[PDB]
Amino acid sequence: LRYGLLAAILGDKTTKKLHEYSRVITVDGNICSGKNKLAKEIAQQLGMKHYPEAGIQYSSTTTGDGRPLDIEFSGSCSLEKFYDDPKSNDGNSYRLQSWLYASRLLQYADALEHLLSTGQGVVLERSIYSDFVFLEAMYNQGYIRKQCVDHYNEIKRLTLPEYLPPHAVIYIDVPVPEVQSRIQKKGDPHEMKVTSAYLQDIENAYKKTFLPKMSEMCEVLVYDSWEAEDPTKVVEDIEYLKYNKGPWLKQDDWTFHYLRMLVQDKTEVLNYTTIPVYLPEITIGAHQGSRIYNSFRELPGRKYAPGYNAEVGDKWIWLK
Amino acid sequence: ARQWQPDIEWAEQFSGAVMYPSKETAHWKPPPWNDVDIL
Amino acid sequence: QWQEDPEPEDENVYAKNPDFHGYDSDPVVDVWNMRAVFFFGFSIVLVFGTTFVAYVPDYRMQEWARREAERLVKYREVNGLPIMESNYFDPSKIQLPED
Amino acid sequence: FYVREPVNAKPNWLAVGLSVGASVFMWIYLIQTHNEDVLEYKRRNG
Amino acid sequence: MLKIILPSLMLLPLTWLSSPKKTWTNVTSYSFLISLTSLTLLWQTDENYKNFSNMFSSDPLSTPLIILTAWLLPLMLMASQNHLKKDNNVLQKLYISMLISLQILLIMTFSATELIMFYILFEATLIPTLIIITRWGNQTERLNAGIYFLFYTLIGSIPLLIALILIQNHVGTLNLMILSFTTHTLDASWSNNLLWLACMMAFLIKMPLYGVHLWLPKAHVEAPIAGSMILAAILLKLGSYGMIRISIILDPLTKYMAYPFILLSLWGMIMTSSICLRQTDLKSLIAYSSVSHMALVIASIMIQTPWSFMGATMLMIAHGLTSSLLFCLANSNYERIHSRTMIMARGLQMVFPLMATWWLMASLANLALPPSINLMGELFITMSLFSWSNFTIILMGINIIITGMYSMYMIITTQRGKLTNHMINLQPSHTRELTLMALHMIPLILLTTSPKLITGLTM
Amino acid sequence: LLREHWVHILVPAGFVFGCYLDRKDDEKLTAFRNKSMLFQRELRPNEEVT
Amino acid sequence: MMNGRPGHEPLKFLPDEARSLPPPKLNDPRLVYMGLLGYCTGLMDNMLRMRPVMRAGLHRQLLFVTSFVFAGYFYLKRQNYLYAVKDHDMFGYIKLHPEDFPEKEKKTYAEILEPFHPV
Amino acid sequence: VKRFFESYHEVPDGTQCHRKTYITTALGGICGIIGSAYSVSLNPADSTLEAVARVGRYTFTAAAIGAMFGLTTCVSAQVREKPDDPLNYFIGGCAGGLTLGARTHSYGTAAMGCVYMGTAAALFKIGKLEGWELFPTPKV
Amino acid sequence: LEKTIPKSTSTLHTNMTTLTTNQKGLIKLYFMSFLINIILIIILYSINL
Amino acid sequence: DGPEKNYEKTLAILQIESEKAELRLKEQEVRRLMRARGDGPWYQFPTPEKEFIDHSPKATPDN
Amino acid sequence: MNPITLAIIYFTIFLGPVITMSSTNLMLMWVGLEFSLLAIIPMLINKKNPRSTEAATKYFVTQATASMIILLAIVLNYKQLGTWMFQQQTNGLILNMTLMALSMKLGLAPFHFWLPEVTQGIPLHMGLILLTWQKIAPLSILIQIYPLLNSTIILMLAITSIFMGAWGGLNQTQMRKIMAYSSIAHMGWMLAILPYNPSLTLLNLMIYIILTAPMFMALMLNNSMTINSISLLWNKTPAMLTMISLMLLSLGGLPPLTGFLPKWIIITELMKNNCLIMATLMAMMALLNLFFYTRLIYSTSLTMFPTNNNSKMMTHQTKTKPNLMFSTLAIMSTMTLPLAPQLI
Amino acid sequence: PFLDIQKKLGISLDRHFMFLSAEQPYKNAARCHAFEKEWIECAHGIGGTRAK
Ligand SMILES: CCCCCCCCCCCCCCCCCC(=O)OC[C@H](COP(=O)(O)OCCN)OC(=O)CCCCCCCCCCCCCCCCC
Ligand SMILES: CCCCCCCCCCCCCCCCCC(=O)OC[C@H](COP(=O)(O)OCCN)OC(=O)CCCCCCCCCCCCCCCCC
Ligand SMILES: CCCCCCCCCCCCCCCCCC(=O)OC[C@H](COP(=O)(O)OCCN)OC(=O)CCCCCCCCCCCCCCCCC
Ligand SMILES: Nc1ncnc2c1ncn2[C@@H]1O[C@H](COP(=O)(O)OP(=O)(O)OP(=O)(O)O)[C@@H](O)[C@H]1O
Repeated sequence: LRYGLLAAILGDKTTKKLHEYSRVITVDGNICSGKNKLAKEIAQQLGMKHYPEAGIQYSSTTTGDGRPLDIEFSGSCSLEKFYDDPKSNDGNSYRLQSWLYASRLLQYADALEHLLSTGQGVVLERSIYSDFVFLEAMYNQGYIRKQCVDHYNEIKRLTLPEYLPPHAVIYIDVPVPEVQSRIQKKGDPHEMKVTSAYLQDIENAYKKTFLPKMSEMCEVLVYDSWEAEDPTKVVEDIEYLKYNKGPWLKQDDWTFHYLRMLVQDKTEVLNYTTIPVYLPEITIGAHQGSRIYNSFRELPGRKYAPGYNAEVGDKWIWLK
Repeated sequence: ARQWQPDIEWAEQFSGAVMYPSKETAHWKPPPWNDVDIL
Repeated sequence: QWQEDPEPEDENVYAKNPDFHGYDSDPVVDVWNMRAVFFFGFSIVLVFGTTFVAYVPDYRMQEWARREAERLVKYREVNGLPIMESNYFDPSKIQLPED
Repeated sequence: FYVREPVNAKPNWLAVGLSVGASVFMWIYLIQTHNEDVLEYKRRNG
Repeated sequence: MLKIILPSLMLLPLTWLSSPKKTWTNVTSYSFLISLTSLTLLWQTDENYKNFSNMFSSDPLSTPLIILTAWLLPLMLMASQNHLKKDNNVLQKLYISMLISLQILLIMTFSATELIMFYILFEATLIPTLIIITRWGNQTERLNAGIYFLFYTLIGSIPLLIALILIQNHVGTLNLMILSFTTHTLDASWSNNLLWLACMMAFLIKMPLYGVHLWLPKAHVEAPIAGSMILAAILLKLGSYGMIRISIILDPLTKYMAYPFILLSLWGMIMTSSICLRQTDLKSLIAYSSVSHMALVIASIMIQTPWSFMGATMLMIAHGLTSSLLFCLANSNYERIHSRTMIMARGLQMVFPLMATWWLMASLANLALPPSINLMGELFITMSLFSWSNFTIILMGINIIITGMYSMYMIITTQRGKLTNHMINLQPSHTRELTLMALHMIPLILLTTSPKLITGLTM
Repeated sequence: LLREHWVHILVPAGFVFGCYLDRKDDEKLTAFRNKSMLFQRELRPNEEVT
Repeated sequence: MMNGRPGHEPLKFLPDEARSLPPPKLNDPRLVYMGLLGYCTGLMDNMLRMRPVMRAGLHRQLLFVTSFVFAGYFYLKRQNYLYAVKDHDMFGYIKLHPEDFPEKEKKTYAEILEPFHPV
Repeated sequence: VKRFFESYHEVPDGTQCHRKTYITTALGGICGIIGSAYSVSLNPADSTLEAVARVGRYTFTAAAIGAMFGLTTCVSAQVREKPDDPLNYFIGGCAGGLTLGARTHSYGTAAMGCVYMGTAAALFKIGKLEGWELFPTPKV
Repeated sequence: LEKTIPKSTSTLHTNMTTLTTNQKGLIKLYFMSFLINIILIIILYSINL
Repeated sequence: DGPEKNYEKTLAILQIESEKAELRLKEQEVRRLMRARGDGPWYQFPTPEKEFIDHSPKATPDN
Repeated sequence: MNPITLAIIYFTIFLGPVITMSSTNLMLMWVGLEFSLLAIIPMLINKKNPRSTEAATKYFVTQATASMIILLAIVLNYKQLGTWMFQQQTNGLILNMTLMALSMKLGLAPFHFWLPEVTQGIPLHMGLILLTWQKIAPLSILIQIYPLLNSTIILMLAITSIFMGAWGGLNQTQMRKIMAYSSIAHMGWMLAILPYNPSLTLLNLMIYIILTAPMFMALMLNNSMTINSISLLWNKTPAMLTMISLMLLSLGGLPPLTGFLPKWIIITELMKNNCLIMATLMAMMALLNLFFYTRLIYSTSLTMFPTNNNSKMMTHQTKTKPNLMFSTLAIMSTMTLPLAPQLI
Repeated sequence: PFLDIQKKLGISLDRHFMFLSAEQPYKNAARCHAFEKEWIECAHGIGGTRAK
C-alpha cells in the first residue's frame, strides 16, 4: 500500500535507515569541469547513488516509456539556440532557465524520496541552490530582464525552503581561459560561441553568493583541477567530514514523513512553478496549449493513466 | 479567423486583491501564493 | 510579445474532393451522410408526414359539425322552429336574484 | 513500457472479491427483505 | 408523449458511444425519425384535448410548437457541422448533447400541465444556450451577451415564481384547466395589479418588449447558428405560450393593465423596423426583425380575441421558420467571408444564382407576400386591433412599409448589385446548406396549403 | 461488426419503452371507464371498453 | 414538528407501525434513477482518475449501483411511512374537531350571479 | 415612546402635515445616526472634528430626505383630495431622491434615488392599505 | 436604454460592493460594529416590547 | 382508440387533482390550528420530565 | 503532528457537536462549543505563519466572547426559573442575547467580518471543516428553541447576511473569501426559515455541505486558491470542469439543480406565512451569487486563459487525489431534484 | 434535545439534576420543591402552548 500515516505507524519509518553515507552531496563547478567523472567516482567509493545533471528532457525520461519527447512537449527551449542567438525576441533564455529549475527541483525530489525510503545516499550535480548563477550571468550580460529575474526569485522563494539542503558541497574551481580551452577541445559548434564575460559572471556568482550562502548550513569543500582527478583525497575528506551546522539534526521521524509525502507527490512540488504570472516569455496561448495537450494525450502510453493503456500491453483494464 | 481567447490584458484583471477597484483607498496588493508573507 | 500559434489560412475543399457535399472530408462519409439526410427528411418525413396529416379525418370536428348543422337546420325549418335563439340556456331552470 | 512500475500494474483481487460479494449480498438481502415485507403486509391486511 | 421523450433521451448514448465518423449521420437520421413520430399529436378528431398523464398534455397550441421543436433539431445538427469541424470529437459530441437537451426540455415545457414544471424547464433552457453562446462564439462580447440574456431572464422570472406560489396557496393547485374551471374574477386592487405585472414581465422579456429588447441582438450577433436558430424560433415562443396560458386567471385586469404594453409594442415595432434600415450587421438586422414581429404577438395576446390568438400562433410558427432560414442564409456567407457586414459582399446571384432564390423567398415571406401564413397572421392581428381601435391601422401600415423596405434592402445589398470581384474564397454552394434552406421553405408551403393545423385554441 | 452497428437498438428500444410506459399510465386512470354521463354503454359486445 | 407526538420512538429508522404499508417495488422509477446516479458516479470517478470511461472498474460500478438501490429502498419506505403518518394525524384532527371543518354550502351556477366582462 | 411614529397613521394623509414631517425627519435622523456610527467605526477618519462632521453631514442629509418626503406627500394629498393614492408617496420619494442628489452633487444618484425611493414608498403605502405584514409571526 | 436599466444596476451594485468590502482587518473596528449591533438590538427589543 | 378513453382519463386526472387541492388547503388550516392551540399531535413542544422528580422523604417536612 | 495528537484533537472536534446535540443541559452544550474551539485552533495554526496566527487570534477572541454571552444567558435563565433549559417564560432579552451570540459563532452579518479573514489565512481542509462541521452545534441549539424566538431580528439578520454575502462575493477574487460569503448567504436563508420550519434549515444545511465539500476538494486538487490559478484547470485537470460548473450553478440556485429546491420550498413556507416581501428581496439578491459564480464558470470551463510552460511537466506527472466521495457528492448535489418530495 | 440518543439507550448523563425538584444528595430539600413539582406534574403531557 502507498506510503502514508499508516505505513509510518506500522514501521516504514526513516531513522531506522540513516547509516553514515546516508547523505546528499553536490559536485558543483563551472561548465567544463570534471563533475560527472568525480561524482561517479565518489558514488562508487562511498556506495551511494549518482543522479546525473538534469536537462530539458529529465521528466520525459523519468516518466512513461522513458523515451524523450518533442521539445514542444518538453520545454519549447533549446540550449543550442541559446548559445547561437541570445537576446532573441522569442524568450528561449528564460523559458529555458525556468524549465531547468523545474527539472532540477523534480530531480532533488526524486533523490530525496529515494534517500528517505532507502538509506542509500545520493550525489547530484548542480542543483536548485546553484541554478541561479546562469540566470545572474544572463541578467548582467543583457540576455534577460529584471522582470524574469524577479519571477525566478519568487518561484525560488515559494519552492526551495520546503526542502532540505545538501550535506556536502564540492566546488571544483577552474578559471575562464582554461574553460574556453576545454570547450574548444571538447568540440561543440554552439558552446564554442559562448563568452568569457558570461563564464566569469558564472564564476563570480558562485564565489560571491553560493559559497557564503551555503558554508553556513552545509560543509563546503573547494578544490581545483589537480586536487580533483586525485579523488581519494576528496573521498577521505568527506569520510572525515563533520556534519554539524545543518537542519538535518532538527529532523525527527514525523518531519521526515511530512517531507516524504511532499517529495512523493510530484504535483505539490510544481504547483508554485505553475503560478499564473503572465510573462510574455512563458505565457502560452490557449490555441497552442490546447493543440499541444491534445497531441500529448494522443501519444501512446499517455492517453489514459499508466495502468490503463492497452495499446502498450495493459490487460485486466476491466478489473483495475 | 477563429475563436477569440482571453489574453494577458483580459486575464490580469482577475489578478488584483479585489476586483472593481473604483476605490482610491484600495492601495492593496495581491497576497502571496503560499500565504507566507515577505519579511 | 507572447507565445501563440499564427492565424491559420483558408482551405478549399473542392481541390481534393470535387465531389464534395458539405458534411465530411472523407468522401464516402460525406456521401452517406447526404444520402441519409435526403432519404430520412425528404423521402420519408415530408412524404409520409404529408400523407398521414392529409388523411387525418375530421380534424377538430369541422366535418361532423357541418353534417350536424345541416341536420339541425332541416329539423327546425321543417318543424317551423327558428334556426337559432337569442338565449343559449332556457330561462326557466335559471333563478335570478331579486334585486 | 513504463519505467516507474506503478501500484495499478495489476488488479487488487481482494478489493474485487469484496466488491462482488458485497453486491451479491446486497441484492440477496434486498430481495429477501422485499418478499418478507410483502408477506407481512398481506398477513396484516388479509 | 413519452414515446417522444424517451428516444430523445436515448439520442445521448448514441451520440457518445457512436464512432467518430457516424455520430452525426446516426443522430441526424434518428432526429428526423423523432420529428416524424411527433405527428401523432395531430390526430385530433374531436374538440377534446389530449391527456396522457397527470404530468403531460397536448393542445392545438402546444402541438405545433412541439413539432417545430422536433423538426429544427436535425437542421441545427446540419448547420453546426461545417464549423466545429476541426474541433475535437469530444467537443462536437458535447455540442450535440447540448442541442438534444434543449430539444427535450422544450418539448417538456410545451407538453407540461403545471405552471411550476413549466417554470423549472423554461428556466433550465438557460444552461445549454449560455454554454453554446459562450463556448462556441467567435467574438469577445459573447460573455456579456450571456450575462445580459441570463440575468434579464432571471430578473423577470423570480416574481413569476412568487406569484405561482401565491396562487398555489390561494387555490390548491397550479394545474391548467382546473385553474380554468375554477377561475374567479378579481377585485381590481393594487396587489392584484402587481400580481399581473409579476406573471407577465417574465414572458414580456423572453419575447422582447421594445424597452427590454437589449439581449436578443447581442445573443444573435455573438452566438453560433444553431443558437441563433433556436433563440429566434422557440425561446421567443416560450413567453407567448406562457402568457396564453396564464392570462386566463388574470381577468378582468388585462382590460386596463395592458395599455402600456400595447403602446410599447405598436411603437417599438416602428422603432425597430426603422433600425432594420440603417443597421450594418445582417444578424442584428434580422434580430430587430424578430423584435418587430414579436411586438405584434404581444399586442395580440394583450387584447384577447380569437382572431388575435389565431394570428399570434400563425405568426409565431411562420416567423420561427423564416428567421431560422434567414440566419442560416447569412451563415452560409459568414462561413465564406468571416464578416457579418452586409455591404461588404455584394453582386451575388452571379456565382450563387440559386441561393439568391432562397434569399428572395425568405424575403417574400418576411414582407408578408400572399398566400402565406406570415400574412394570414398579420392580417388577423390587424383586424383585431382595428376592432379594438381603428387608429392602429396607421402604425400597422407604417410597419408594413418599413418591412417591405428593409427586406428588399437586405436582398439588394447582397444579391442584386455587381460583384466584389476581389473575393477568391467563394467556395460554391454546399448541398448541405441548400438542403437546409429547402427544409426550411417546403414546410412553409405545406402549412400555407393546410393552415388548419396552425390556427390554435379558438379555431 | 457489432462494435460499430449495435447502436441501432437504443432509439427504437426507447420508442417501445415509451409506448409501454404510456400503457402503464393508462392502465392507471382506469376509473370512469364507463361512468361518463356521455359514454355510458352496456358492455354487450365485450367486457372492457378502454 | 411531528417529532413530539404520542407513540414516538426516538432514533428509529422504521418502526413496526410502518410494516403495514405496501412496500415499494424494485422497478420503482426513483430506485431506477438512483441506479442511474450510481452508474454515473462510477463513470465520473473514472473520468476524473483519467481511466477509460465504461471500460474500467466494473466491480466498482456494480458496487455503486447496488449501494444506491439499497439505500433508496429503505429511505423510500421511511418517507412513505412519514407521509402516511401525516395524513393519519391530519384526518384524526379533522374528525375530532368537526367545529372547524364544516362542509361548504355549494350552490349551482344557476343561482350565483357572476359578473360579465366583455372582450 | 414609539407613539411618536404611530401618530403618523392615525389620520388620512393631508392632515397634521407639521408633525408628520417631524416624524419623517426623526426617522431620517435616526437612520443617518446609525449609518454614520457604522462608517465612523469602520473606515474611520483622522480628527474627531472631521468625524463629527461626517456624522452631521449624514444626519442632516437623511433628515432632509425624510422631511421633504413627508411634506411633499401631505402637500400632494392636500392639493388633491386623494389620501389613499400611492402616487403621492411616489412623488415624495422622487423629492427625497432629488434632495439626495442636491446634497451629493450627482444627477445620477438624483434620478436613481428618485425611482427607487418612489417605488419603495408607494409599495409601503400599498402594504399599509391592503394588509401586508412585515416581520409576521408564525402561523403555517 | 443601456444607461437606464443595466448600466445603472451595475453601477449601483459595484458601488455598494466597494462600500461593504472596503474593510481593513482591524478587530477594534469589527468589535465596535458588533457593539453598535448589540445596542441596536437591545433598543429594538426595549422599545417595541 | 376512440375519444371516450381520453375523455374518461381526463375525468380521472381532474378527480385526482381536485382531491389533492382539497387536501392541501385542509392541511394548511389544520397546521394553523395546531400551531395556535397545541391541541393535536403536531407542535407539541417539550416539557420537563416528571420521572426524575424525587418523591421520597426529604430530611425536613416542609418540602 | 503525530498520530496520538491527531487522534485526540480530531476526537475532540467530533465530540464537541455530538455533546451539544445529545445533551439536554445548556452547560453541556456550552462545553461542546468550547471543545470545538479548543480543538480547532491548533489545526488553523499548524503552518505557524503570521497570517495563520492572526486568524487563530481573531477566531479565538470572537468565539470566546460569544460563548461568554451564551453562558450569561444560561445563568440568567437559571436564576429566573431554577431549571437549566429555556422554557416559554424566559425574558426575551435572554434569548436575543443568545441569538446574537450564536450568530457571531456562525458568522452571520453584521457579525461576519471575521469569517473571510480567518478562512483566507487558513488552509483548505480547515475551511472545509470550519464551514461545514462547525455550523451544526450552534444551529442545533437554535433548532431546540425555535418556537420562542424573535422573527423580527431573525429576518433582519438573514436579509443582512444575504445582502452582504452577495456584495462581498461580487468583489473577492480569492476562492476562500468567496466560499465564506456563500456560507454567510446560505446561513442567512437557514435563519430566515428557522422559526417557521427547521426541517428546511437542516435540508439547506445538508445541501450546502454536499455542495461545499466537493468544491473544496476540487480546489485542494491543485491548491488553486485563486481565480487565475483555477483557470489553468483546463490544462491541469480538465475532467473536473463538467462538475465544477454544475456545482457552482447549483450553489447559485438554478432551477434544474438540487441547490434550487431549498430556496424554492423556503419561499413557499414564507409565502404561507405572509413573508412575501422578504422572500422577494432574498430571491432577487441571490442572483448576484449566481453572477459571481457564472464569472468563475467562465474563467474555468467556457474560455481558456493564458496558460504556462511548466504545466507541461505537470501534465507529464500522474495523480491519485480525487477519491470517490468527490463524484458521489457532486452527483448527489447536481442530479437529485426528481427526489425532492423525499428530501422534504 | 436534538438527538435523543440518551433516551434511545435509556440512560441519564445530564437529565437528572436539571431542576430543583430533582434528587439531592442526602435528601436535602430545595426551596421551591413543591411548587416546581406541581408545575411540572401539571404541565406533563400537554407540553408548551397549553401549559403556558
Ligand atoms: C404543424 C406543425 C408545424 C411545424 C412545421 C414543421 C413541419 C415538419 C414536418 C413535415 C411536414 C408535415 C406535414 C405538413 C402539413 C402537410 C399538410 C397536408 O398534408 O396537405 C393537406 C392537403 C389537403 O388538406 P385537407 O386538410 O386534408 O383538406 C381540407 C383542405 N385543406 O393536401 C395537400 O395539399 C398536399 C399536396 C401538397 C401540394 C403542394 C403544392 C404547392 C402549391 C403552391 C402553393 C404556394 C403557396 C405559398 C407561396 C408563398 C410562400 C412564400
Ligand atoms: C433593474 C430593475 C430592478 C432590479 C432590482 C429589483 C428590486 C426588487 C424590488 C424591491 C422589492 C419590492 C417588492 C416587494 C413585494 C411586496 C409584496 C407584493 O407586492 O405582493 C403582493 C401580491 C399578492 O397580494 P394579494 O394576493 O392580493 O394579498 C396579499 C398577499 N397574500 O403579490 C405580488 O404582486 C408579487 C409582487 C412581487 C414583486 C414584483 C416586483 C415588481 C413587478 C414588476 C417589475 C418586475 C421586474 C423586476 C423588478 C423591477 C423593480 C420593481
Ligand atoms: C435532459 C434534461 C436536461 C436537463 C438540463 C441539462 C443541463 C445542461 C447540461 C450541462 C452539462 C455540461 C455543463 C458543463 C460544461 C462542461 C464544459 C466542458 O467540459 O467542455 C470543455 C472541455 C474541453 O476540453 P479541451 O481542452 O478544450 O479539449 C478536449 C479535451 N477534453 O471539456 C473537457 O475537457 C471535459 C473533460 C474531458 C474528459 C474526457 C471526455 C469524456 C467526456 C467528458 C464530458 C462529459 C459531458 C457529458 C455531457 C452530457 C450532457 C447532458
Ligand atoms: N541553468 C543553465 N543555464 C544555461 N546553461 C546550462 C544550465 N545548466 C547547464 N547548462 C549547460 O550545460 C552544459 C553542461 O556541460 P558539462 O561540461 O557540464 O558536461 P558534463 O557531462 O557535466 O561533463 P563534466 O561533468 O565533465 O562537466 C554547459 O555547456 C552549460 O552551459
